[PDB]
Amino acid sequence: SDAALADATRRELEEEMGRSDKPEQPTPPAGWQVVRKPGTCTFDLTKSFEGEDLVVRYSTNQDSDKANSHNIFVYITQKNGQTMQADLSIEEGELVLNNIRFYDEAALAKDTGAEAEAKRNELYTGPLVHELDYDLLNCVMTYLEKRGVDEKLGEFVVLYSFWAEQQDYEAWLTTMNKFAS
Amino acid sequence: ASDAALADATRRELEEEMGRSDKPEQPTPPAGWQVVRKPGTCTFDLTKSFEGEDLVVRYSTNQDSHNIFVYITQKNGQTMQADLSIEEGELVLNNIRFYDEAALAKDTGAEAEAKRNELYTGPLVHELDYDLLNCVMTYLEKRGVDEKLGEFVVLYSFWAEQQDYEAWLTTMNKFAS
Amino acid sequence: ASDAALADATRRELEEEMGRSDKPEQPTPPAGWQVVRKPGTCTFDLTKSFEGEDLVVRYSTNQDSDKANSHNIFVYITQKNGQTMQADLSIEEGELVLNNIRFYDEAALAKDTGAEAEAKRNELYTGPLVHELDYDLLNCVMTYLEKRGVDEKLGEFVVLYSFWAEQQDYEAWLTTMNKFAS
Repeated sequence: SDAALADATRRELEEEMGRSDKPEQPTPPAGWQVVRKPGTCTFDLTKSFEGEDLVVRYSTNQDSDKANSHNIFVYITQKNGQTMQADLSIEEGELVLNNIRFYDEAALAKDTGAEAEAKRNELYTGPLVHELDYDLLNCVMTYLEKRGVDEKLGEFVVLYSFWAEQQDYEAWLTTMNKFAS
Repeated sequence: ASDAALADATRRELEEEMGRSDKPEQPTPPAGWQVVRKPGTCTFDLTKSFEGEDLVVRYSTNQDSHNIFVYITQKNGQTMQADLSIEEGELVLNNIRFYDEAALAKDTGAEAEAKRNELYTGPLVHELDYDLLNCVMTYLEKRGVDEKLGEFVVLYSFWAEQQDYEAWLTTMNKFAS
Repeated sequence: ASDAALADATRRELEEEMGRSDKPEQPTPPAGWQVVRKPGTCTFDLTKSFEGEDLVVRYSTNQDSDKANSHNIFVYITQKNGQTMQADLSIEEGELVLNNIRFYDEAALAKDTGAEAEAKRNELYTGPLVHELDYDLLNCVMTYLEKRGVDEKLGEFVVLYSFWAEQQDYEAWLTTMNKFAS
């Protein structure tokens, strides 16, 4: 259809494929296994810890609002199903805790369904974390840090995202070029 | 197994909450209104009948990083939904809409919400003819949806939020030991 | 009775509205497009074919409490094999502004309504940030959309149709509240 759009996308593809400074895929930290949820931009870091199942979830999708936004959702599940969820953002290489809540069953915490989110929306989301004592919140940070949820992992998530966004952008340019053919 | 420093900090925090003498007390609702939570949630419904109509003032007791939804159902099924904000003890009408049946209106759940987002949400209440706006507010105040109710909802949600926070520390404590 | 004064109030407003001679006229859609309402809703699809492609421009005549100035549209371009581009644009000052471009392997994945359909899309790659794209590429996308009838004339239609449809729903709303008060 549009020769001009095919040319613009072709050149961009050529610019990207020829770069000598594309983001390098980072190496995950010790103990964690990266598992992309099939077909999506969602990834689950996982590992066991003293009988607990740990999951660190994050999307490589970019938010058109806060471009520097790098949110993560960490789930810590006990043998009886009791799960803690901690929401953190990665801001200037540091982890910032934004929410802490609990669920009776692991499945309801990690389910990606719309009806599951609606279930979770009804429950108690926890207190306003930015209004908690330094001692309590700092202990929660250390508790997470000892389990591997630390600044090195935040760095990995950010570097992995830059890398994945680059590959997806290349795929996006290819598809756009196909549409302009 | 777990982490003792967090067990102690949550324990210390629990001691401080249970030792307070300035904690919010559970207020009582205005006459007729039956307070009933949805099992295992922070959603609360104040229900009662009024001249054949089934009323429901719904609010959540969770905080965001005070709003109510008033459902008025006719015997036919016709349901009005009034979204109100509790500013300084007083009420501010923000939205008015309608549904053929009470199910679609009150139904929580993702799919029910999606259907609602597709339907006409109503005119902008602020642009409405002021004589009609008066009459709707009178219409609501007659059914007990007034500044006395907006007062309860506020005080009640403070109370429920203290309870959930205490259970949250108990849960987190149990979690770290 | 208070619910009797509401009846009189809605009845007076309906009479008022029904007797106006300055109400919004329903606009005429640009060439090729067909207007089709999603039954019972404020969602509308403008459909048309162009060089084997199935085009859909989707919008709602509902207005946001705060955003009573912007009009969002979702443009779908579906190929023969089902692969579908979605372009999100806003209409501001009679000007089309491009806010997002993304692709899907299948048409239903892109265009299905519902909570679950949205949630599935929420997990997929939504495309790059449009602000960070080069002028050349983004300008060529705008032209590409323009060739297909997605231009300022289409935007003006949507704006005009929203004003008209909003008046119609308000009138139905007055009747329904009046019924409620009767």
